[PDB]
Amino acid sequence: GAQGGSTINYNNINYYSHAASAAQNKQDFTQDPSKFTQPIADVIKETAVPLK
Amino acid sequence: GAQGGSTINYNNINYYSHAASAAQNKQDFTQDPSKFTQPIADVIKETAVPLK
Amino acid sequence: GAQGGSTINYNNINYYSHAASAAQNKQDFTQDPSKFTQPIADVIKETAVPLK
Amino acid sequence: GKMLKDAIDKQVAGALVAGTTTSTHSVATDSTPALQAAETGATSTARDESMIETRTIVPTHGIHETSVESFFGRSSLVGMPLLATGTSITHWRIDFREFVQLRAKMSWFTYMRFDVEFTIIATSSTGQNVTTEQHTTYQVMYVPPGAPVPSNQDSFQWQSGCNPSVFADTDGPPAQFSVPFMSSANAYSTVYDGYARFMDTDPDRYGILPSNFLGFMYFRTLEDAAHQVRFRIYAKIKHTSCWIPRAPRQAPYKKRYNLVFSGDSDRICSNRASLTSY
Amino acid sequence: GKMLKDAIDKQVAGALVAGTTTSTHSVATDSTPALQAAETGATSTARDESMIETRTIVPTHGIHETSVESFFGRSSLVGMPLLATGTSITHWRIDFREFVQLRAKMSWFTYMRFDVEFTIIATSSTGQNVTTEQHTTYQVMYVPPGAPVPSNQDSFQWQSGCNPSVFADTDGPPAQFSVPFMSSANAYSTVYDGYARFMDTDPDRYGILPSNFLGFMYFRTLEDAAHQVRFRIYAKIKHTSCWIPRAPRQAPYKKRYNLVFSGDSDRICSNRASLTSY
Amino acid sequence: GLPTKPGPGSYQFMTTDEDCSPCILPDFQPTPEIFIPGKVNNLLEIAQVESILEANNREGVEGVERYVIPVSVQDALDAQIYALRLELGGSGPLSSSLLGTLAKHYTQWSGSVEITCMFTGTFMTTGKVLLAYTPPGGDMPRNREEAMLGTHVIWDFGLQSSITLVIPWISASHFRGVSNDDVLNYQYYAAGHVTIWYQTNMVIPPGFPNTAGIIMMIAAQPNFSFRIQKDREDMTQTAILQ
Amino acid sequence: GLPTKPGPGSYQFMTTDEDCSPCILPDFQPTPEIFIPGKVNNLLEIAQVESILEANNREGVEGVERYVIPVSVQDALDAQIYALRLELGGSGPLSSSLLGTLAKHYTQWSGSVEITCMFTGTFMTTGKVLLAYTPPGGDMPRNREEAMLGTHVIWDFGLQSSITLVIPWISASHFRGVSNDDVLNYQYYAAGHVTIWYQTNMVIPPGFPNTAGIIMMIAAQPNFSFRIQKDREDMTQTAILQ
Amino acid sequence: GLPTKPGPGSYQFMTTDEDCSPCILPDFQPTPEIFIPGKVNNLLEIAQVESILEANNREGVEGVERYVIPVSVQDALDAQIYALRLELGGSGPLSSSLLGTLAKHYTQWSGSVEITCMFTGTFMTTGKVLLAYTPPGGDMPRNREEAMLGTHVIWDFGLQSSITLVIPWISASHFRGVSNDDVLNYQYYAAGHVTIWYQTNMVIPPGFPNTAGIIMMIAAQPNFSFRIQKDREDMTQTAILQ
Amino acid sequence: GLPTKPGPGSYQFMTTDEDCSPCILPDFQPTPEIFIPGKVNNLLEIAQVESILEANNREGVEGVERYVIPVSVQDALDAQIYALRLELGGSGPLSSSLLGTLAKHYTQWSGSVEITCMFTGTFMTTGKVLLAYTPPGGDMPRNREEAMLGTHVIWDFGLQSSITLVIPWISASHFRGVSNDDVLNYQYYAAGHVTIWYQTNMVIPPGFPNTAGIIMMIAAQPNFSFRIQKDREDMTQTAILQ
Amino acid sequence: GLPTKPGPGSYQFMTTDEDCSPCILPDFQPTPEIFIPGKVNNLLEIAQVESILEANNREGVEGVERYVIPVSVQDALDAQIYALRLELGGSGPLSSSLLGTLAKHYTQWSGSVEITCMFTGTFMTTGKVLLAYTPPGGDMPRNREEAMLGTHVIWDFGLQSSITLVIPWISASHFRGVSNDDVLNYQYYAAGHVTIWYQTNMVIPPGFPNTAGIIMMIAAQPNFSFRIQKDREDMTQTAILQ
Ligand SMILES: CCCCCCCCCCCCCC(=O)O
Ligand SMILES: CCCCCCCCCCCCCC(=O)O
Ligand SMILES: CCCCCCCCCCCCCC(=O)O
Ligand SMILES: CCCCCCCCCCCCCC(=O)O
Ligand SMILES: CCCCCCCCCCCCCC(=O)O
Repeated sequence: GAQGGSTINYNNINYYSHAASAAQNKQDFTQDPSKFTQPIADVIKETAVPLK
Repeated sequence: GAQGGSTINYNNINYYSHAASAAQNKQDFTQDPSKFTQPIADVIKETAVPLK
Repeated sequence: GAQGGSTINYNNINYYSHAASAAQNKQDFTQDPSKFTQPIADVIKETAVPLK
Repeated sequence: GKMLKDAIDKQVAGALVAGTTTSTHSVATDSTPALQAAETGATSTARDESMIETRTIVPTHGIHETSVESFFGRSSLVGMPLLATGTSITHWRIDFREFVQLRAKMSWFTYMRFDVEFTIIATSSTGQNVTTEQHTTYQVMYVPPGAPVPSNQDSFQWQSGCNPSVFADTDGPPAQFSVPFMSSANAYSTVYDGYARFMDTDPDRYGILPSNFLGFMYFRTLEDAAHQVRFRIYAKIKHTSCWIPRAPRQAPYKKRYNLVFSGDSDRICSNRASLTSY
Repeated sequence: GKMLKDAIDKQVAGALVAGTTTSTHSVATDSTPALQAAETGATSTARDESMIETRTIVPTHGIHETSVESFFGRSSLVGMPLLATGTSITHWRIDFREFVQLRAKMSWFTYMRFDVEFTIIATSSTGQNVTTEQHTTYQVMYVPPGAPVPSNQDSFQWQSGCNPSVFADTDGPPAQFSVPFMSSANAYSTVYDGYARFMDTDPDRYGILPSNFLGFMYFRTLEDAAHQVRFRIYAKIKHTSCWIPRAPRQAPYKKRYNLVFSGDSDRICSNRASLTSY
Repeated sequence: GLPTKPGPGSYQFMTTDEDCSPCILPDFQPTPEIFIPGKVNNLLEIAQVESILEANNREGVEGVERYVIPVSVQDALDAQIYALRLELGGSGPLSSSLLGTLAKHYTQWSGSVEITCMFTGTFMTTGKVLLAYTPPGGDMPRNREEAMLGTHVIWDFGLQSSITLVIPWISASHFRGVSNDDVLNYQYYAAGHVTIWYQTNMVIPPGFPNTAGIIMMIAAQPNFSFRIQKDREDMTQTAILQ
Repeated sequence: GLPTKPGPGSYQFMTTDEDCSPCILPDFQPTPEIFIPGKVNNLLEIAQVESILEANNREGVEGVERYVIPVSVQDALDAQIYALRLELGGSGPLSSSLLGTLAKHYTQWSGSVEITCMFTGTFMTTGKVLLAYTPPGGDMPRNREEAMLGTHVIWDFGLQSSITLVIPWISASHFRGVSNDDVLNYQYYAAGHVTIWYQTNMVIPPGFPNTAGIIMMIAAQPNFSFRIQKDREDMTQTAILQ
Repeated sequence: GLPTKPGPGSYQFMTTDEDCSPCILPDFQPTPEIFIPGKVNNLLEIAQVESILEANNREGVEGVERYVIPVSVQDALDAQIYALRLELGGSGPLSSSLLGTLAKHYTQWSGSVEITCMFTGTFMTTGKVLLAYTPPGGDMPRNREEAMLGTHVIWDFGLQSSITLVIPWISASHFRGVSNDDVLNYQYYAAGHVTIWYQTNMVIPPGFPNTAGIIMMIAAQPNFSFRIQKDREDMTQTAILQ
Repeated sequence: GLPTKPGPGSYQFMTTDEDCSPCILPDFQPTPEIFIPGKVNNLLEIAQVESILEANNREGVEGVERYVIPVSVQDALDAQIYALRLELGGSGPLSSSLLGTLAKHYTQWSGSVEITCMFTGTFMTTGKVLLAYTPPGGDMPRNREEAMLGTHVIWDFGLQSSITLVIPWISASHFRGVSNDDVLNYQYYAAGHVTIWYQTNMVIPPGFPNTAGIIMMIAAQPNFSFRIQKDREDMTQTAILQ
Repeated sequence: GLPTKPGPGSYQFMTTDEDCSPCILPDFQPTPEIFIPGKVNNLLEIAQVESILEANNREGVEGVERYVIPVSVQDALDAQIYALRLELGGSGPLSSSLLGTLAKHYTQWSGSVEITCMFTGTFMTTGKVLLAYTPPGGDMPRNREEAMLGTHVIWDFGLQSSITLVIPWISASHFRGVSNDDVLNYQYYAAGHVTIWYQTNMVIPPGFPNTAGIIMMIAAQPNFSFRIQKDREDMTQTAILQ
């Protein structure tokens, strides 16, 4: 991308018929860390005491 | 550029994803020689006497 | 031409400067068979007797 | 044209790391961010700004080198079959378990959906394994389960009317080809807590999920080889979906088709003589 | 399309040198452009037009061959590892300090931010170093600090699951690849007035900035070599930012990792017998 | 034909190439993607999950017990509980954690780290603990007076069982080297010290266990990242697996 | 496949190629660019900075003293102080300066040059000096009468310590050759002479130092440029550095 | 020439390539396409056509008789008529049918299958039959009491000569493996059992044939598909045909 | 450089390639095209021109006489004049005509053909002739009674000297094979028979020539075409021409 | 990578290629173009300039004298002055002129040529001359009676010193061959004859020089052109020049 900073901007051009032929995907996809870090029924806000 | 005189005019076409793959930059960038030649608090115009 | 029947449809793309470089011409050109089959001053229609 | 627009996907890596807000001192009984409870199973919620006085930091670092695509998106060795001159035929069973680096990288996840780019480098050598000259075509045939396997270099199975084949030269550029996600399942499985068969609980069929196994690559030279050929099979994983992260492999791998480990000395990190000095 | 417009950058070298205005004679006590004071540290401001009677000159000369990009933007040799036949393995430590021409060009600046294009030419020869025929694949593996190094030609480190590798043929076209600016710092440093470590002032760690060191390239042939291979490693510096110009190196270089010089005869230009004749 | 000039790098195979390549099965139609819980898009989602430090790495401790730092009733004031060099590389206790094992695959790191400690004594067991982070330049702090001069939290044992010491990113540069490669002087990237001290003492009712434990846990903060993939040191093989 | 015809120059490696090439680390995201003072975009910003001529290159003068041209009380009229062949190449005094060392990397040059001289005698020391530039065609001027016929400045020692002689670009052609390559007759590009003369004399009060110095300094004017990179002659090696 | 970089896979021949290639007769104009009845665009149109199972595969039965399952007057209640492992691969009776022979060319299958049975006894011959499909996990059902617990139809012999048992796609996964490859444990894909039982008995008038037949027929439902072409096992040659 | 993958067929030379190729004289400017009579754009303009059949191919007839079929006064009724297998290939009389020599360059043919006959007897010589075309399936017609059952014209000698028998395209397929290649059974393409009979007799005044001639001529109709170029059989050489 | 098929002519070097190719100095900025008088864009601007024929090519005449055809006082009527075969090739007098030396670099020519003659006798010397051009087919005209039948001018010596005979392009074809290549019968391109005759006589006053000269000059008309570059015959070398 002739460079913004940490932004790689790519035009993936597949020359073949099957999508599997395309090169690797460069998108950043959504991160939901809280399904692993906060996997609890009741949210615990940072400023509260956790138990009770 | 099929030639103006001393003007090289280039379309850098990068075929790869990362900007680092692109060929070398042909732009002329700004020259500020005076940060090295006139690095002094008080400007001294050419026609003046420097000291005092 | 991804096929109409007996129609070959071609885009001749010459990459070089001289027309002689181009590939062979695929046009069908006009046929005038009668300059060779009916090369006579007086037309003789099919249903007529030829002599007299 | 719009039709060519279909074959182009503009895709962007511009997700940044979290920044930092300036904070000041806090003297209160209201807000206690440092008090935690690891029993819940939740990770600590306390942040920098609530524990010390911070300055402001504008985020500048990307995260893309740890995206699952980037982490798996390079080629690794997965098979090294040797074609001898006696029969001029060899094969490789297709799975990513002979060589430990890719297998250990995959062990961070349970289920993985991907495509594959395969790359094959052929190298000829003498009996004493010194590089040698040999120009010959070779044939790699995909043999799926239930297709008859070639038994010789001249077997009529190499016709390849229905098995796909790639023909390339030993001293030419490397053969390369892509493969879609081929499992009968909706993902591959890195680990399997079950049996390969009903009505059977043999230990040799524990942990064997046959939907990961898509068959064999078979290799001959198109004439009888004068020198042995070594094929190196590289796989790059691409277009990757990953689910359910795991504790990664820590003990060395020992067997291709199960997780057996030594476990003689129960430790991973090195020892010291005292916990209060280095 | 606009998406393809993203992959094209129109960039122009049309900066000209300064011109000349005609001037006439000056007889005054007002304007004294020739009187200077070098004590201030400023360079003289006097110009042609104020010192003699000038004609007008339209500027026609470009400056682009001395742009920092053009000055660094060509390939130079930086590494020449020799792969012998006994182990068929070699490596090159990655820095631009073995060969003096590129190092001396870099010595005009303090901090330099750039990308690199690497180019590798492999050449096979006999023990008496005469060119010889040998067709074989070789592998160049980038081994970053902390990754285990290969110890043999057949070490399983050459799997390369996480280290990037390039495979090319000894008698094929040269391998070539680009590299972004990789320093943990915001520029590289050509010179370092400090120590590599806390709690240590060993002379061998003076002037050593380990953020310039990104590790090793390791080299094997994919089979055991029949003849020795010489790899020539070329680097072209591109997309270049430069800060803080220096007095350039004048004494010959003596060591790879420090600026030691002989300094026996303190002079650079040649001598003459008299200052008033040539 | 279109005139061309193949250049250098022709016919090479680079393992990090990003190129399209012909599909050997161009008519194949894969099974649909179904919903599965816990999809991961980025390995820094894993690095932000707490894991247990193999913190009791004393010679002779084996197995699960390497996960519990001893804490005892002291007979002297201001004693030291624990000492740990802040390092994502090497082979010390951080190296075997989730964050440490991810760092084994990478060359460089940046960002804040947090350490969560859980006390395991009886309900009736009390104590106060000082957890210190010392930025680099010198050695491990020798006494609690020296350690307190740094970043530190003071932990009171009570109903909320656990505490966090946030080790903030304090650094001359934007990134550090993961490894401690000696030939390359990567000790340049020394990242400081973590030490644990008795702030008061562990106090027990008569005849209770005079020894209890801390389970140390570590994870990355949301401002953390890794660069440059590299091979994992301790995942090796001497033969092809059969 | 698209029909092609690879032509001559296929698979060659030219060191000045301007081509894109695959990145071995296509997912890497570098550290930001920070502000640093003194960014240089073009090496002619350096060439316009004054540097000291190694002007006192007489056989036997070593070290810092090679930077001070002697100036003395004369006992005879119209004497010569200095003589210098105007040359960016070769090995004379201009060759080791900033402009001269840049010229070592280039084959051709154009533009005006200036020489700034600083007197270092005592406050009480007086003098007048003639600085001459003689365009090419003949030899070095033999006496002050001949030198004055050229471009010249006359310098009065006083409060303003320094003077500039601007050596203007006076030339049959738009460019000259940097080098004096004999086999190629690059003496064709002879660029003239610089000489320094006593215009009156150096005069001192009784018992003062009868010898003082000029520090000569040189730089390029804004109308100056270089062409054709070339290897530096005196930056060599007989072995790979270890 | 346009600068290029031929990469890996250059000059390879892949048998499944989808590339244009120069025509050796570029001026040829083929004969028109005429109408022909029965144009086929997809081989699953053939797989949906019923064909006869080689169902009477008992050792010693040859020829056309392998197509008729015996059905007799029973002297005992609830007897078994037929048993068949549901398999598109292998070499059992389904393997030689239209669907089975198509499955020989493919590696994987999905969808519902139907089995149509035609009774061939005299007009006066009566009977009721139970046709059962047992999903996998165990063995073939041992008695009619166990078989009836599965999917099943009950067939009354009468004017409408034929019955369909639809074997529905009942499966943990979207696809199964066609083959029963032992080394690869493709028995993982075991697809269940089909059994036939006397629901009442075959009953005849005095002196009629006490044995009649069922002709079994099989075809794919419209929800059926195949993946991954593969070589047919039993279509071989030891020499080039002359 | 643009990443590419040269595939199979790289560097081959096919004689029927349709590709542009660099001109060795790119600045040449040819002479203008002038008008010339008789420009031909398609060789089927030649095939529609009548030419003379080498019809009197009896052993012993040489030269110009091979172009005249004898016609005589008959002493018996319904006699045969001529017989000819309808064939564009082989070596019979049609093979040396304009249409036949063009057919030597092609593999397949379609369309109607016409045969024009010119009588050359004296003005006073009379006669009537039957010209028959028999579609394939059997042999040459044996008598005029059998030949008349086919397509046929009846020719009366008179002022208009000539007649046309149009042999219409009567064919199971859109095209036939030109050749009669035995190993390949191209007799499959047998195209029928042409025979000539006396419809009454040739009658002359006393003492006139009792023998006259027919000159047979053949050409293609406008519905005719050729496919697949092929080498001409009888245009050979054993050595390079000098 | 984009699938490609390199074809025939790959990697060849043709000396007349018109292809772009990488510049070994892509940052170089050349000196401006200045005005210079006499810019030439096309070598036919040179061919239209008159030059002197080496017309007096008689055996024994050397040097400058080969440029003056003798003209004398005649003692007989209608005598011949000169004869010349019209040829741009070969080695006769036209071959060394500007037009002839350009024709040495080309294979084919077309257009009109003019020959300008200048008389050099004394002011008092009179004469009339016939200049004839004979189109090809026969020999050189033998007498002035035969030569006058062609294109011709009649020249009167006087104040205007010079005359032009325009040799017009008279030709069966648009172009002729420059050379007279025997093996290839390029005498086919014979272009005719130029002859000069006394129309009256050269007459002088008593005791004047009885011999004077014609300087013949030749050039191309604006309708002239050349095709097909070819090597110059007489510009050879047996060794590399040192
Ligand atoms: C043969 C058709 C040419 C089309 C290829 C144009 C160049 C590829 C696009 C690359 C887009 C991302 C490059 C970048 O900006 O970093
Ligand atoms: C394969 C896509 C073709 C696109 C390349 C077109 C030619 C490259 C552009 C060069 C632009 C600068 C050239 C110049 O004017 O000097
Ligand atoms: C490198 C520029 C690509 C342009 C070539 C596009 C494909 C060639 C056009 C062929 C046109 C006739 C094909 C057909 O329809 O039968
Ligand atoms: C050769 C073309 C078809 C080959 C199919 C290869 C697909 C390989 C996917 C492997 C996924 C399972 C990995 C494992 O079991 O460890
Ligand atoms: C092989 C791929 C990764 C290799 C990284 C190479 C980057 C080299 C930059 C060198 C900058 C410092 C130069 C020096 O210390 O003298």
